[PDB]
Amino acid sequence: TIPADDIQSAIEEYVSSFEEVGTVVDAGDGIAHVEGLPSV
Amino acid sequence: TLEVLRTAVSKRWSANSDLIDAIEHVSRQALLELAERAGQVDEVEDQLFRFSRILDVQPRLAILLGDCAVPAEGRVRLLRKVLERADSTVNPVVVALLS
Repeated sequence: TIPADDIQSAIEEYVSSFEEVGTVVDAGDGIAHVEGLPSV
Repeated sequence: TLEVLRTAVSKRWSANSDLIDAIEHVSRQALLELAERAGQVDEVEDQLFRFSRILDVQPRLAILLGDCAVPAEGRVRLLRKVLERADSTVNPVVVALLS
């Protein structure tokens, strides 16, 4: 059975449901790799 | 569960992840067996397919369910009510499969 209610508010119900430091994961010879920092 | 884990580790594997695929495949088989003994032997099939065709239309829900970093509890929260909506999901085993 398929829902045709088109009541996708559920998505909004999660849209409504929802400082930056990264971490060095490897380093050497003047190069580093940094996990995290999503908005660099 | 520990017995099936034992008989699972009892064989060699191509890689690391394939074992996780095998175990969750076993979970799938068990949920389907529960459904088959419940008399829903094929209702689960059409339920899965219709939900798949529903999810196919919406790329938003589809892709953001593939959040490779959000906590798995966050993922199941995402699924909860968009699945638990109405008669469109009357099957009581498909909930655990999709979860």
